[PDB]
Amino acid sequence: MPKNYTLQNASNLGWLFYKDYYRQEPNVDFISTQGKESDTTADFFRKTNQRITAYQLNSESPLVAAFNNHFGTPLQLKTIYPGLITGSGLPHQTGSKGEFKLGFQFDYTTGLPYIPGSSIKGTLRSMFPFSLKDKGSTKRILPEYRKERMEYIRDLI
RNA sequence: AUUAAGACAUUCGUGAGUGAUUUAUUUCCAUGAAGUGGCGU
Repeated sequence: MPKNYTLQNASNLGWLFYKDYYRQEPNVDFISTQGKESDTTADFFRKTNQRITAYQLNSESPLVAAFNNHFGTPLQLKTIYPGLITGSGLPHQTGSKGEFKLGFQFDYTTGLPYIPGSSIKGTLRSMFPFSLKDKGSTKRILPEYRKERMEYIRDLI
C-alpha cells in the first residue's frame, strides 16, 4: 500500500496528483484567501504529497517486465541529482500553500512516471543539424545552427 | 375499309473495385529555499 507500487496494492500516481489532489474534505478550505494560506490547507497538501512520494519500484516489477517484453531490451540510464522533471507545463495550480505548482507526466494506465516517445525523439533530433525548420523567423540563426550541430554529429558518428 | 390491322424501346446489369487521416513537431523557456538577527550597553 504505502510503498512498492505493484499492481495489486497501489493508488494511480497520476490520479493522486491530478484528480484526487484537490478533493474537498471537511474543515479544509482553499477557496478563500484565508483558507489558501492556512496551516490546515498546508497540512492537507503535505499529507497528499507524502502519499505521492512514498512509492518505490522493484527491479522485478511485472509492469516493467511487461514493458521489456513488449518493447524489447531497454537502455538503462540512471538519474543524477538535480532531479528529473517531465511535463512541467501541465496546469496544476490553485494558489494554495504546500501544493505542487508545476505539472508532472504520468502514464494514464499504469500511473508510473514516464517520458513520452515524442519528448525523446525531439530531444535526440535537437542535436542534429536539420532539426530547425527553414522559416522566416529562423533564417537568421539557421546557418550557425546547422554548422555547429553538423560537427557534433560528425564526431559522434 | 382508307399502301390497312396487331406490336411498351424492351431483357439481362450492385457506383463498384484498390486506399491507415497519415507524415513532421521536446510541455518547453526565465527564475538563488532564500532574507534578517534581537536584548542583557
